This record gives sequence, C-alpha cells and structure tokens, in this order.
Amino acid sequence: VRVGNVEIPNNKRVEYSLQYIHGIGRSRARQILCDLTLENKLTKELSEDELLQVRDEVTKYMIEGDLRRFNAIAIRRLKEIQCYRGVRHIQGLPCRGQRTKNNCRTLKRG
Amino acid sequence: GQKINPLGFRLGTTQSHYSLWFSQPKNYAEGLQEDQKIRDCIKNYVQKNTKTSSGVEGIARIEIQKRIDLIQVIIHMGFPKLLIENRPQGVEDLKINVQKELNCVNRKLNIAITRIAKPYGDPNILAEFIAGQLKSRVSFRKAMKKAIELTEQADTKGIQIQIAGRIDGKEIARIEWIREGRVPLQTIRAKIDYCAYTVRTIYGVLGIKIWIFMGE
Amino acid sequence: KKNPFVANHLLRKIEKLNKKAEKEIIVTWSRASTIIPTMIGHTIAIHNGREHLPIYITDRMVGHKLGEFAPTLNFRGH
Amino acid sequence: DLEKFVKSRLPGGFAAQTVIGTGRRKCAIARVVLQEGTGKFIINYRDAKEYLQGNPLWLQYVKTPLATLGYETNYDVFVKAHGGGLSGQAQAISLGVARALLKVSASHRAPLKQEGLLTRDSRIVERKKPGLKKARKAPQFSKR
Amino acid sequence: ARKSLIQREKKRRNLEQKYHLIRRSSKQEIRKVTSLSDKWEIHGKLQSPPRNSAPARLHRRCFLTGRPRANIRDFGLSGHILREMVHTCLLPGATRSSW
Amino acid sequence: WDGPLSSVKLILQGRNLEVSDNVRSHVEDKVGKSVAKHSHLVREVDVRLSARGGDLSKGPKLRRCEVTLFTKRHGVIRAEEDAESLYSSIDLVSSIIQRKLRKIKDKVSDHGRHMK
Amino acid sequence: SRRGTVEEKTAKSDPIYRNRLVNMLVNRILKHGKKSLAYQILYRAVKKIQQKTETNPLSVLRQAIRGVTPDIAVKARRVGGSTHQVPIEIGSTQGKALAIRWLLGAARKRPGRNMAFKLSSELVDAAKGSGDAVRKKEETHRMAEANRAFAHFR
Amino acid sequence: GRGDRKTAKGKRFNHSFGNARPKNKNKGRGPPKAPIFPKG
Amino acid sequence: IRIKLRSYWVPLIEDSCKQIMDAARTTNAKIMGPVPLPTKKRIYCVLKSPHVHKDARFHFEIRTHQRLIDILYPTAQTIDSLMQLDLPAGVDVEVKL
RNA sequence: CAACGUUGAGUUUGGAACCCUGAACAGACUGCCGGUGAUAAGCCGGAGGAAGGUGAGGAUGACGUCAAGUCAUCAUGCCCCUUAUGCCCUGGGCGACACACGUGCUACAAUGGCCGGGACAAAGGGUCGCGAUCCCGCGAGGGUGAGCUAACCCCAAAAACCCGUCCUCAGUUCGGAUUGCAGGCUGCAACUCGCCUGCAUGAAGCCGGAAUCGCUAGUAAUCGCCGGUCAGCCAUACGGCGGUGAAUU
Ligand SMILES: [Mg+2]
Ligand SMILES: [Mg+2]
Ligand SMILES: [Mg+2]
Ligand SMILES: [Mg+2]
Ligand SMILES: [Mg+2]
Ligand SMILES: [Mg+2]
Ligand SMILES: [Mg+2]
Ligand SMILES: [Mg+2]
Ligand SMILES: [Mg+2]
Ligand SMILES: [Mg+2]
Ligand SMILES: [Mg+2]
Ligand SMILES: [Mg+2]
Ligand SMILES: [Mg+2]
Ligand SMILES: [Mg+2]
Ligand SMILES: [Mg+2]
Ligand SMILES: [Mg+2]
Ligand SMILES: [Mg+2]
Ligand SMILES: [Mg+2]
Ligand SMILES: [Mg+2]
Ligand SMILES: [Mg+2]
Ligand SMILES: [Mg+2]
Ligand SMILES: [Mg+2]
Ligand SMILES: [Mg+2]
Ligand SMILES: [Mg+2]
Ligand SMILES: [Mg+2]
Ligand SMILES: [Mg+2]
Ligand SMILES: [Mg+2]
Ligand SMILES: [Mg+2]
Ligand SMILES: [Mg+2]
Ligand SMILES: [Mg+2]
Ligand SMILES: [Mg+2]
Ligand SMILES: [Mg+2]
Repeated sequence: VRVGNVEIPNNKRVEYSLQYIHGIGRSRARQILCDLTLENKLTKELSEDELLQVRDEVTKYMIEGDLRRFNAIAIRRLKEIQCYRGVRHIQGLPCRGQRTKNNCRTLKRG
Repeated sequence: GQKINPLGFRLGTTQSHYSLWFSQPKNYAEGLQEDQKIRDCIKNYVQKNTKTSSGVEGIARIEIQKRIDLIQVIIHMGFPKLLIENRPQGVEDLKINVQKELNCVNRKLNIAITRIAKPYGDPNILAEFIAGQLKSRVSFRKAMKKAIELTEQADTKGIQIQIAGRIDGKEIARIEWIREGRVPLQTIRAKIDYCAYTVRTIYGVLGIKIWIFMGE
Repeated sequence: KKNPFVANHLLRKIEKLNKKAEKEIIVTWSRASTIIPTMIGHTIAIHNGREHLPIYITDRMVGHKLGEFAPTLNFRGH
Repeated sequence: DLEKFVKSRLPGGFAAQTVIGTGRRKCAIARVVLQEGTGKFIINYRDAKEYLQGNPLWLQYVKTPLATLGYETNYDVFVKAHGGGLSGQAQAISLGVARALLKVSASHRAPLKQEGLLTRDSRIVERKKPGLKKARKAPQFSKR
Repeated sequence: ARKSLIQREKKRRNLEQKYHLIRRSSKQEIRKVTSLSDKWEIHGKLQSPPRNSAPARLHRRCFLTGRPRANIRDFGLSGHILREMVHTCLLPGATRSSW
Repeated sequence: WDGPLSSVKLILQGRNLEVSDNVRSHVEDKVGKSVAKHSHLVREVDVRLSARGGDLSKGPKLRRCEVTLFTKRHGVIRAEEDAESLYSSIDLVSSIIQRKLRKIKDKVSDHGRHMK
Repeated sequence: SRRGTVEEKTAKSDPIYRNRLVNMLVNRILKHGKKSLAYQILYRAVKKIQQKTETNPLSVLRQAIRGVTPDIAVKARRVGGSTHQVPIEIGSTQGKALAIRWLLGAARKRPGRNMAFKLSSELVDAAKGSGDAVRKKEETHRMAEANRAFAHFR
Repeated sequence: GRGDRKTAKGKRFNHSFGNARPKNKNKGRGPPKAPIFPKG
Repeated sequence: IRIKLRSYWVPLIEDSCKQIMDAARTTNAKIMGPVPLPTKKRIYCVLKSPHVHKDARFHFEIRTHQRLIDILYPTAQTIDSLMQLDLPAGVDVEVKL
C-alpha cells in the first residue's frame, strides 16, 4: 500500500511496515496499530476499512516533510543564534559533550 | 626484590596486635585517629623529657586497649630510670596530657609502664642505640659490631641488621648489612621482631632495619 | 514546576536598570544564569575567563544560559 | 497436587527418614529422601522433567545412580535443592542419591565405585586475580 | 600536601557547622512550599550563605598525610599509610587476606 | 625523508627535550641511510631523545639516543647510545642499527644452510 | 607440554543413543558452553535426516565419518636448511577429530536457514561422499601424494 | 543489542530500568504487541 | 536476656563466652548456648606502591565474629553475676532484654 | 525441619533428627600392596579413601640487576623564592582537534533479534543510610513511609536457560552512532562539561591486510549481580561473586 503518507510499506507485518515513514519509530507504530485500529496482519491483506482508519490516524502525527523542515528550522535557528551548539553545527563538531581528540568519525566524515 | 614486613606476615599466628580494641565501622576512623593522637603525645613527651636529662630511653612499644569505661595504655619500655626517677613521675604527668587529648566524656585513662627485661633482645631499642652512636659520627662498622655483641650477650638466637643511606657522609649512597646466626624470614612459626628506624644526619637520612629471631 | 536559575546580583541589577529605563553595560560572571524575558535589549558582557565579551540580547535568547554566548576556547587551525 | 503427595508420603520432615543422602557441588546443595515403591522424581515440589527442563543431560545425571542398579521402578525420590544453577543441583541430586543408596544396602558399593558416582566433585570456581581480566585471562598485550 | 589545603578544609568544616540547620530549613522550605515567584526569594536566601558552606564543597583528605586522593573512608586514611600501619599491627582486626 | 621508506613509520619523540628542524633533518638522514638499504624488512623506527647535564641536571652534558626497530618478521632491535652532542648520538645509534640489521638480514636471508 | 604428557579423559555417552560419537559431535558443535542448545540442534538434525531418508541415522554417522576421515596428511619439517612438506601419518583420535571438524566447518558455511538443516545436509552429503568435507580430505591426500617423495621415514 | 537504551537488554546493561525494563508487573510497559490472528 | 558478643580475634571472644556461660551456670539460670552467628568479613584492596604500578595490590580483611548467648530466666543473682563480669578489652557486648 | 493458616504474617507450637553457621578435632604420610630399580632416592601400576603423589587456588619474591620508578602521598641533604616561586576568592583550564599510537565496550545477525508466560545463585553493601506498602506519572521519578544498627528488614529484577507467538536472509524486527524536541534527579550552580526518561533520527558496519595477543579444567568462551571511590557522575574502568561450560597437547 503506497497511499500512507506518499511512501511504500511493502509485503510485511503491519507495524514494521508502517515504520518506513520518517516520523514513525517503534512506539507510534504499535500504539496506532494495537490501540486505535486494533488489527495486525500483512500489508497487502489490509481491507479497505482498516486502511482508511490507518491513513486517517497517521495523518495527525508529523511526517517526513513536516519533521524534516521542523528539525531543519531548529538547527537553523540555533545557527543564527550564535550559541555554542550552533557553532558546533556550523563547524561540524559534536555538541553533546563528547571529546574531539579521538572519535568524531561519524560526524567528522562530512 | 621486596620482602614483607615480617610483622605483617604473621598476624594472628605468632604475633598479637597492639591496639586491642573494637569499634563499629563508623566509629573505627575516629578511634584510630584517637590512638594516633595519644601515641603521638606519649612519644613526644618522653623524647623531650628524657633527652633533656641525657639518657638512652627505649620506648619498645605502646599497647592500647579500649574498654567502654577506662582506656588503658601499656608502655613497653627498656629503661624507665629516666621516666620513674623524675619527681613528676611519667604516670601522672602523662596521664593529665593524654587525658587532655582524647576526651574526658565517658572515657577516663589509665597509664601502666612495663619493664621489658632484656632491652637488647628488642630490635627497636637496639636501633635507637645504633641511631645514637651513628649520630655521634662513630663509623658504622664499630656501631654494627657493638650492637651484635650487646645483643648476643643479651640472649638472642639470630639477628640481621641493615643500614642504608649515605654512609660516612660519602657522596654516593649504599647498603650495608650483617647477618648473624640463623634468621628464617619465610617461616611463619618463627617468632620475629622487626623494626624500622630513621635517622637525621648532617648528610641527610639514614635507614636502619633490624630482624630478631627468638626461636620457634 | 521547578524554578529556572538566575544569580541574585544579576537579577537585582537588571531590576534596577529596567526600572530606571536605561541601557547600560552589565559585566557578569554568572555563565549559569538563564536569560529571563525581563532582560531583552540589554547588553551583557560575560566573562570568558579573561575578557568580558559584550552580547546583545534578543527574543530568541530566552530559555538558554549565558555562557553559551561567550566562547571560552581560542581555536583557529593547526 | 504434588505437594500433597510429598506431604502425605513424608510426615517426618526431611531430617527424620531412615534413608537420606545430601549432594553438594558448586554452590548447589540438595537433600535427598529415598523411599520404596513405584518411582517418581519430585524436586522442590515439582516434577523432574518440569524443573530440570528436560535437557537430556541433566535428567540422565539424576537417573544414572539408579541405572547401575536397575532400581528405577523400585524407588521413589523426593529432594529439596537450593544454591547454584540447575546443572549443579542435578549433580548434587546424583551424589545424594548415591549416598542414600549406600545407606540402604552396603553391597551397592562395588558398582557405585566403578562408575565413579561416590566422589564429591571438588572443582569449583577460581577467584579473580588482580591485574588479570578474569581468572587466568590476561589483558590484551602489546610487545610494543 | 600543602598546609594551606588542610586549612581550607578546616574552614569549610567550620562554616558548614555554622550554617547547617539554616541550610536544612531553607531546603525543606523550597521543597515543600509552592508558588514559583516565592521560590525566587527563598532561592535568594539559598544563594546568600558562603560558597564554602555547601556540603558538596567539603572534601575528605587523609588525616595523617592530607593526600586528597585515594581515601578509603572507614579508616579516614590514604592507602599507603593504611598499608604500613596494617604491617605494624596498629589496625585492630586487619589481616593480610587470602580467600 | 624517503619515498622508498614510505612504508615505514618514523616516530620522533623528544623526552625531556625540544625538537628543532635541524634535528629533524639530521634524524631523517642518519636513520635514513641505516634503514634505506634494508627497507624491505623494516617496519617501525622509534627514536627517543633524552638530554641531561649542563644546566638541567648534575653530571656531564649527556645526550642519549634510543632507537628501536621492528621488522615485518623479527621484532626488538634495541639501540642505546650516550654522547656529547645530539648529532654525535644519532651518528652512534645509526652505526649500531646498521650492524644489527645486516646481522638479521645475514642470518635469515642468506639461504643460510642450517642443518639440524 | 614439554614435560608431562596427557592422561586419558572419560569418554562419555550421549544420553538418548548411548554413543561416544554423537557426544563427540555435540561437544564440538558447542559455543559459549550452552549444551541446552547444542543437543536441540543435533537432535533436530537427526529428525531431518530420518525425515529425508528411511535409513538408520546411527549408520549415516559411521558413513559420514568413515567418508571424511583422513588416513594421512602432511606437516612442515625443517630438514637440512630445506623446508619440506613431509607426509606424517595420522592417529585414530586425530582422524575422528579432523573428520568432525571439516564436517562442522563445511556445515557452518552452508547457504541454508537452520543449523540442524545444514548439519543434516552435510551428513547426507558426506555419507554419500558427495560434498565439500570429503572433497577437502581428498585434497589433503592429493597434496600428501605429490609430496610423497619427501618422507624419508617411508 | 546491548547498546540500545530502547531495549530491555540495553537498559539492563546501562543499569537504568525504564519504559522497556520495568520495576514491577504494575508499571506500564510500551503499547502492547499482543494481537496476531493466525488461524489454520 | 540475650547478649551479642562481637570481637575480632577468636580466643578472646570464646574465653569471654566461657566466663559469661560459667558465671551464669554457677548462679543457676538456664543457658541456650554460645550460638555462632555468620562471620562478617570485609575485604579492602589498595595499591602497594606510592606511584605508577597498578598491578601491585594489597588485600587485607577485617574479620568480625559474633556470638550469641541466650540466658532464659533472669535471677537477681544471675543479672548481678553477669553485670559484674570482667570481659577483655577487645570484645563488645550487646544486651537485649 | 515439620505444622496451623496468611501473603503482613505470627514469635504460634514441637524436633536438633536434614541443612547451615563456626569452634574444637580427625584425615593424605609414597602410609599399605604389587611391579620395577645398584640395597638408594625415586619412577609405572593397584587397593582403600571425599580426596594420591606440591589434592586445588592464595599470601609468600634470596644474594643481586636495571646509577629502573617515585623529592606531587610521607620523610629528608643541599640549593633557590620570600609585598612573591607563598596565601584568599570568582571565572576559565586539565573535557581543545588535521592526525598518529595503545587499552576497552558494542557490533555486522538466525548457535540469532522481539514479545509473553514460567525456574535456579553467590558474595556483598545499608541510621545524615538502604528504603518495602500504597497512591499520582507512558516514563525516569514524585507523595507516603513499614522493617532494619542487620543469618531477622531493604537494595533485589539475577541474566544466560526453557515452554509458546512473530520475523526464515534483507544494510532488515540486524546494528545502533549522530542529532532535534520534550522532560526527570543530584546539587547554591549541569552553557563550556553530569547522569537518567519519553517521542523522533537511524551513520558506519556482511567477521576485517601485513602482523599480533590470551588461554591446559571449572580454565577459555559466554551471562549477569555487588562493592569501593561517591551530593551527582564520564564505570564500558578497577576489585570481587556466582550461572552455563568446551576443544587440544
Ligand atoms: Mg634483595
Ligand atoms: Mg565466571
Ligand atoms: Mg570462590
Ligand atoms: Mg589494566
Ligand atoms: Mg571487571
Ligand atoms: Mg609538606
Ligand atoms: Mg565531592
Ligand atoms: Mg625428557
Ligand atoms: Mg534492535
Ligand atoms: Mg550509563
Ligand atoms: Mg528508567
Ligand atoms: Mg502506573
Ligand atoms: Mg522450636
Ligand atoms: Mg591408587
Ligand atoms: Mg598445595
Ligand atoms: Mg614457601
Ligand atoms: Mg634508582
Ligand atoms: Mg624520570
Ligand atoms: Mg621540596
Ligand atoms: Mg605557580
Ligand atoms: Mg576557582
Ligand atoms: Mg585528564
Ligand atoms: Mg573544553
Ligand atoms: Mg523472557
Ligand atoms: Mg555503594
Ligand atoms: Mg520512591
Ligand atoms: Mg555502508
Ligand atoms: Mg547480512
Ligand atoms: Mg603469547
Ligand atoms: Mg601453566
Ligand atoms: Mg556513586
Ligand atoms: Mg571503555
């Protein structure tokens, strides 16, 4: 089923299928599934009613576009602020209190 | 290599403790501190009051036994001619100060001086002797051999004496030692009295270690 | 639910300076103290450990601490 | 249900009974009451295959001292165990059984000594030695 | 170490003794009492006592030497002195232990 | 320093001392000869400098150079020298290294017929 | 091992089948010392091998190990400054060891899903002589015989 | 996975019991995974 | 009356126990024995050397032994005979009544 | 140990018979037998025995070496500073960052990962403390505070393991970095620089070149628990405790 938020969960159990949307981790998935809609099946075995329910529920939590521009405007704001964390976002060095003498490698690769 | 202080090696086998008390784990630190304060006092007093009257004062050891009521100090001492003969006998004159130091609340103090029969069968006394002679710029050979003599006529089965430092004020330090008779250091059954002492010379420090083997 | 933090001397300084309605340079050693909306438009010079650096406060600054705005470490290059 | 079978089969506590043995190995201790008739294995008010998980090994450890004899259907075993994990409890059960067996009849000795079920296993855990990772494990070491 | 460090420590102890119950009182006061803008002023009370009056500011040092590191609490002593004194049998109950 | 030695790690550590440009170049030269010919075996060159005496401490003015070589196969080539000038010390160490190296190469790489 | 040799250790018997062999293989299959898991894996391997064929699996063991057991291998010797491959002959215990090992090795490298499936796949392929664990042994023989000239103890 | 603070494993290693690794049976875990309906 | 003795060295505590048990056996009050409690044993480890070497350690313990003594019926003579008693300076006595 | 009944139990009974505690004592000495060996020490075997040839681990480190390490634990000769090279304070700094070298944790998955329900430890620490029960929170935590100066009460959930249900080969239900948002706690103060929670994010990484390290049995491997330092911690460290348990000479 493609329709859920422009993206494609494919041929799997419903939760771990729903997770492929940017904006849904482990919690929102099994919450939406096992609380509101109530049904657990494969993806393509989803009847029209359950599917509508799903789309309508996932439409009230933020998604790829919205979240990406959300964190983007958070980071942007902090960069404009000229605070410390922002200096680090601009320079490309870890801001969470990690030491720079050795392993930045994940964040230094850029 | 390093050996272990033959004191520490036999503990609860052939050698007793010195501080004989007991305390609950919180009070333990406090009590230890108190023992230290009175050992300090009692050493200082005797040092100052005997070395003014010009004599060799053996303080062989200090045993402290704490009881809920009275805390008792037993001084093993080689020559209390210096402490007893003075008019304010060491008993009272120290009792007042040592009881000033710890506390008098729930605790009163008792001083008891013990005469150790053979002063040269004890390392500590002997090392204070060598300390005196070497403080007198007597060569260390003479001092060593005199100690050996006094001791082996004082009834000892074996002895090892070590002296380390700048010897005779010579610029490069060294280690000189003599073993006499039989001294097992590894045998736990053997009664071993060890003592460490430090001397201050014109040329700096000098260490003395003495081992005394009294038999099994 | 728990208080934010601001140093006493600083809070009464900005109190007096907000009451007498002038913009004056405030030299401060609290790198801790939060920027409370009642201080905006002020210029606070914070200790970086040798020099006091002047910073101008904005709407955006509120909710943060002070010492975010005073770089401590001098680094340019290898 | 099994609690009532153990309670009604044994009125006198775990101490009184004529034929008893105690196994111990590692941190596990097991006290073993032997009885006559049928056969059942009750370990801590639960079944053998229940408690010992049916790891063929452990079951086999427990049932081995009775297989050198053939008394599997002639005896009924009730044991209580604590300490350690289940393997050791199994072993301890094995040993305690061997001891109770030498308590009943002393003619069982020659089979039980040829199989080697009478020996307390002395192997226990070795302490951690300072400067070493666990016991005999040394830290990763650079010659340079 | 330096004498002056042991002195700093002593003066901290004394000040903590002075302001002890004041601290407990203003503490239970800001803990139990609501109204955030009230807690401004009671945290204005908290910040008045000297910085050397805070129990987190105290530092335990060995009582014989004064070494700031390596202090095993029960004995109030640093490891080395603790060790020599275990060998001169000044520690009641202390034995070289092999288990 | 050398390209043919690019596979080698040259590690230059002042212990109590400050390293200059001339000390650098000189180290590269004198260790350079030593290693260059035997390069195929060599792996890592560790050179520590220790100065003492004169105004720093008691005793003569001593500068002491320690070097250490490893080969792909054999490890632990240790060379310790004491002398007047850093330069002199380095010359000495290189003199030693050369000898130990070509001793190794001699032993192993000779197709030495060792029957036993 | 310079001074003392090795005393013999009690050869156990696997609980279900009373075998020395099956117990050998459940010990060599072991990892992180969970016997709980190893016994399960091996018994489900016996279950899939009795599923695929109707022959007694107790025999398919002896066919599998008789099949992959090397009677000879080589060894590196230093003789006269010359480095030789010398075809040293193999003991019985060492033969069973090698056997179980190449079996297990080629069993861990299989494309399949379970370990019981892989082990059964490879016992089925070694009992027919049809697979990597027999091929490996035969290569050891090929390189033993090309080097046959260098055994002077022949 | 032991380095995951979102897992019972990773909590138990990090020594913080949390939403994933509960103190008692009465503290709410994460939203239930219980429903599945295989029939046949 | 139950007394809990706690002391470091063994001979002192079992001799002290012998005194209490015989002084309450003489005055004719019944005794439930010198019941041994589990020895509580504290380990500490410290660096042997003053600098550097981390693998030189020194393990020392403190062993505290606990005896329990239950006297059943408290005669006037029994209470006075056990309140008078002389117990060596290294044992600690706790009296629960 | 059994009972009465309860999950709070009692101190409510008997037993001292099992276990455990900790004190005394016995036991292992090639002591016995056989075979070997100049008779000798011993060496191969056998019996009994819980244990057999230092039964297993630990403390133990000779004369000395390296003018090894440490004048920053402590002590000290000599030299030097003495309105400063000493002392009080608030901020920084020891936590920087192109890289290089070393010790460690987590990994790359089905001998596996997730979920649910069941079972078994040891040793520790704990009155400025450990904190059950109950109540509010998805949650860290918050309110309440029994019991316990500890074989009594608490930390306390042992985890691997097992019975089931999902994924059965994917850069995935693998792995979890990085980073945002919202919070909790300690503490006068958490920006530089604490720890922990919830939602979101989802990097590298398909067992690793030359080389190299650890290990001979309760060992390796693998699973967690506790301690000390300690207001809070950077602990994956260090010191311990137990669970499961190999291959090889
Ligand atoms: Mg020596
Ligand atoms: Mg272990
Ligand atoms: Mg142990
Ligand atoms: Mg280390
Ligand atoms: Mg560890
Ligand atoms: Mg000083
Ligand atoms: Mg602190
Ligand atoms: Mg030989
Ligand atoms: Mg995961
Ligand atoms: Mg953590
Ligand atoms: Mg939590
Ligand atoms: Mg709740
Ligand atoms: Mg009773
Ligand atoms: Mg025999
Ligand atoms: Mg031994
Ligand atoms: Mg010895
Ligand atoms: Mg030296
Ligand atoms: Mg040096
Ligand atoms: Mg000085
Ligand atoms: Mg200075
Ligand atoms: Mg400061
Ligand atoms: Mg540092
Ligand atoms: Mg920094
Ligand atoms: Mg589970
Ligand atoms: Mg603690
Ligand atoms: Mg609470
Ligand atoms: Mg990639
Ligand atoms: Mg893959
Ligand atoms: Mg090696
Ligand atoms: Mg060995
Ligand atoms: Mg802590
Ligand atoms: Mg780490």
